Order: sequence, then structure tokens, then C-alpha cells
Amino acid sequence: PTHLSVDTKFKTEGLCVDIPGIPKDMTYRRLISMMGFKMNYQVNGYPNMFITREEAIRHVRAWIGFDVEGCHGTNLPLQLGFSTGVNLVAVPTPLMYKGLPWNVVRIKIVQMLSDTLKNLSDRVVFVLWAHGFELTSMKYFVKIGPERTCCLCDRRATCFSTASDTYACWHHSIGFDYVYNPFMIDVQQWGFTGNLQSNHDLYCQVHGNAHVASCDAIMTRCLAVHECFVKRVDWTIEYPIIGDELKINAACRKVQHMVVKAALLADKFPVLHDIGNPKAIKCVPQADVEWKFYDAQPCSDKAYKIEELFYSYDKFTDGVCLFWNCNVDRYPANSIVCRFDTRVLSNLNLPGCDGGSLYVNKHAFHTPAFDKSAFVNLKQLPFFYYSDSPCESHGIDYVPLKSATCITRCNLGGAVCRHHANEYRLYLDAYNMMISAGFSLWVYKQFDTYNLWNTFT
Ligand SMILES: CCn1nccc1CNC
Ligand SMILES: [Zn+2]
Ligand SMILES: [Zn+2]
Ligand SMILES: [Zn+2]
Repeated sequence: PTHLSVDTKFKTEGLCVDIPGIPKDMTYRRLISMMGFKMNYQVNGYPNMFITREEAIRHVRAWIGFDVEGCHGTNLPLQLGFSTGVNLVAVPTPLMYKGLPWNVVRIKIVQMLSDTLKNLSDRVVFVLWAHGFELTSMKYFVKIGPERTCCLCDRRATCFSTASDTYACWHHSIGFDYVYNPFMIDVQQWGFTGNLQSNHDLYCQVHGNAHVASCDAIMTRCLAVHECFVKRVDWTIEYPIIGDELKINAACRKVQHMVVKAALLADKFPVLHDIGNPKAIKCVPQADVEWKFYDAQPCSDKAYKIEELFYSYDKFTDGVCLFWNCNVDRYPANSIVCRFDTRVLSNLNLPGCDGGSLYVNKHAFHTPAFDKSAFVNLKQLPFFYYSDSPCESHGIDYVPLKSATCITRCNLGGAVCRHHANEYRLYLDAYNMMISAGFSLWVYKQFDTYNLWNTFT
């Protein structure tokens, strides 16, 4: 059972107001046929337009909420809404567009999906709360057939052009008019009681309902993300590399060792309380400090309450607390914190549920909304590079580095050596990479890098 069988049953109750008299007994085979499509018994990689929940989760980057609301049905104009906030009006002659014929509307759909998805995924997955008109309107902008490759590259074809009779991926589809071999999933098939708004509003207060198609498309995809990533967590699913994943992760490890090593040297804490990932390793293995670990998985729903993490059914005020990607409601004053900023715009960070975001880097992690009040007892950690390694070149060109934040023996004694200048510029690069990826660094208010210069005597 790799793909969804076309002979699987489809509950049609959600479709009977737009489609009166719809048979209660219905398969994907008959539904696809009713949508105007013909599969012709094809063993060419596209077995079903509809996919399983497991296949949807593996392709979460391809999710596009899609809803159709009749304005006035081949006689009436339809309002097409996408979770990108777009609203197109198609006439059969929250960005709102006036009524236009299908032949131009379809050109807009290809442009929009291609610009949204080219850097996220090899496909589109239409996430639906199916009532009828979205499924019947698909014949006006979708073409299906065997799996194909792009005319200009080796990626799979996601668009077709009737003008040139050719196929293209999301990167080479300028001027293409048809969505080719899209996927889709109906959230109503998962077994919900009540309408979309009642189920969405149980977990999310950020998305409202103006009553436009895009508000529904947004609520649909948000509810799907809550079911698949907030209340159900699968950290075994691996996602492909689509950007700077490897560099961001390497940078995170470099920054962690640096910031923690310098806090232990500056304030000489006797104990460090490492709260977070149960698979954590000591980031500063040579530090003298008593290292104590506390297990707390990444919270995907609401941020951890510090009152529950610290409750003993043990002296957290002694030494320092390390919360590296451990999202709590209010950090204690003696803390070193890395907190992912859910507001960040990137190909890795997808929109989420209740203000949160879906950070996808090797694994998918729904992160609770960034909250500035979490850090009231702390301050923003400033950039600095620290090194006690010998000043020795070994082995790229050079311009002399002058910086007040290069905390080294060579800078203390006047001129920064070539080694520490190379290492400083590489560390600053990793630092900017981690910050731009969305991570934010916070530290206890007494943290002062002036205390690092005396470690050179
Ligand atoms: C470190 C505090 N502690 N002791 C037992 C269990 C826990 C965690 N909070 C529930
Ligand atoms: Zn291409
Ligand atoms: Zn929502
Ligand atoms: Zn040096």
C-alpha cells in the first residue's frame, strides 16, 4: 500500500449540497471520472490524483490549501481561493481579483503555484475541505497523464502548455497554462464532526473567516498541519535538502559550543542544567563544570511551562540553565537560550497553526509562536568570536582584520594574526547564517565579553 487505491471508498456527504443526489457509495475511480478526468488504465507513475495522509505528510512542502465558493456552476462565476491569500474570480462566459474567463485564470494559477513552489517541492498537493465545486472546477485548469520530465531540465513536469505542446517543472513554466499531474487530499475524509470553521477554531485563533475562498483555503491547510504535525509527531520522516540545511546545522553547532564555552569562562558556573533534546551531547566537552541533563522533546503545540519543567514530584537557580531550542513560556534569569523565531521568511519555514510555524530541515518540527515576553529576564546575546587556540597560520587570501569583537590573545596584544582573522570571518559567516535561518540568541543580563580578556594571562 504505497499509493492510495483508486478503489478506496470516498465519503460523499460533504459534497451533496453542491452535488445533490450524489451516490453514498463512491470510489476514487468514480469520483475522478465524475471530475471529468480519464485514467485509461495507465501504469505510468500517476496511479491516483488523491493521496494518503502518509504521502501528504512526506510532501508537506507541496501543500496548497484550495477552496472554491460560488459567487452566484457553468452558469455562475466561481471564487477560487488559495492558501497563498489569492482570490481569483472565474466566469464561464485576501487579494481579490475581478471576474475573468478560465483561459486567462489558468495562466495566473500556473504562475502563482510555480512562484510559490519552485524552491519548496517537485509537486503541488491541493489540501481540500471538499464540498463539490473545487473538484468539478479542476478540469478547467488541470491536465493529467503519464509522469513526465521538464522540457528544459530533469525535474518532473508539474505544468503543461497548450500553446507549445510541451511540459515543464515549476522553474521552467513561464507562459504555461495548465497544472499537470497535481495531487490532492480531502481533509473531510479523516473523520471530522462539524464544519471547517468549528474544527479549525478549536486549535487556532490567528486565522479568521472573512467568508472568502482564500480564508477557507488557509483554515483547511492550517487544520491539516495541526492534525499531521501538532497532535501527531513523526520525527522519523526525512525531508530532502532544498536550501542551506547542512550549513545552518553546522553553524548551530559552532555557535552553541562558542556561546556556552564563553559563558563558562566568563562567569565560571559550577553547574550547567541542560534542558531539552533527550539525545543531547555536552557541547563543551572539556569544560570543568558539572553537566546535568534534563529530557524535553521539541514542543509542537504550546511552549513548555517552566513551572512544569522544574517541578520535582535539583537547584536550577545554581549555576546556569541551557535551553538550546527548548521553547519555554518564561526563561529563568540564569539562562543561555536559542529560540527559533517562527516569523522568519524562508524556504525551510512553512506557515503553521495558531501563530506557530513548520520548520522543515531533515525533519519537520512545528514550533509554537515566537513570544518576546518569554525573554523578559534575559537580554539579546551580542555577536562575539572567542578563541584561546594558538596563533598559528598552517596552510584563500588576506586583508588585515580590525575588530573589537575578536576576543583573542593576538587582538589583546595589538594585531590580529591571520589564523584568528580567517577563523573570525568563518565564524561570523556561520553566525549570520544561523540568525538569517530564524534562530535568536538570548543570555543572562550579567554576561559580559569584557570578562573573557583575563583568560589570556
Ligand atoms: C527535574 C525535575 N523533575 N523531577 C522529576 C521530574 C521532573 C521534571 N518535571 C516534571
Ligand atoms: Zn525544468
Ligand atoms: Zn489556523
Ligand atoms: Zn591569533
